[PDB]
Amino acid sequence: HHHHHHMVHITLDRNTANSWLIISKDRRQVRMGDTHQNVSDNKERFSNYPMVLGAQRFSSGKMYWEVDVTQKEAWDLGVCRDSVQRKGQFSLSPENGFWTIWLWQDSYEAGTSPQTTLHIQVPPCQIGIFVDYEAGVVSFYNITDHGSLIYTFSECVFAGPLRPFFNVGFNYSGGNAAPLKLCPL
Ligand SMILES: COC(=O)[C@@H]1C[C@@H](O)CN1C(=O)c1ccco1
Repeated sequence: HHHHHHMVHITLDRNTANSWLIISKDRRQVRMGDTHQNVSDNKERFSNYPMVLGAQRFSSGKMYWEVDVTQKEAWDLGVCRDSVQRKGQFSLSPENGFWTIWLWQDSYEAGTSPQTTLHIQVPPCQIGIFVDYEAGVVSFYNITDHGSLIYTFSECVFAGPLRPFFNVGFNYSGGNAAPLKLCPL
């Protein structure tokens, strides 16, 4: 792809994080802690899952960023509406305001309803995410495999400002402690 020139500098919003997450000083990395991280509760925090939003809000234009997923067993990545539900149980779908892909149990899937199987020959260590607000497109790229396309959501109905979306996943296995990292431009 040739989307690299739309690169944006994403930082994580500490106030939206699940209370078990640990965000680095530079706000560019996030991992699952082994306990509650001693923060107060607020209406922004994702309560049920290890999720956090980017600070940046997008309502126009073309945006591109990259995320490092090295050695993780499970994660979700993409964008979501600013007004997504924070509390309780929900599914990641465009009807609920999410445009996402994930890794789970050794398979990659796009967060459609129902979910769509992805076809990845080279397990990615870094993911590229491209949003074209006006066109209604969210695309995912395999940086490890020379930028090959993973998935395109088209005909997106954003219906609001968008935020970068992250889920570091649970670590029930002891094999999913590694962080998500925003990669340098
Ligand atoms: C890009 O490849 C990966 O991230 C793979 C996917 C999954 O099989 C876990 N994994 C590891 O490499 C890993 C987990 C713990 C130590 O290494």
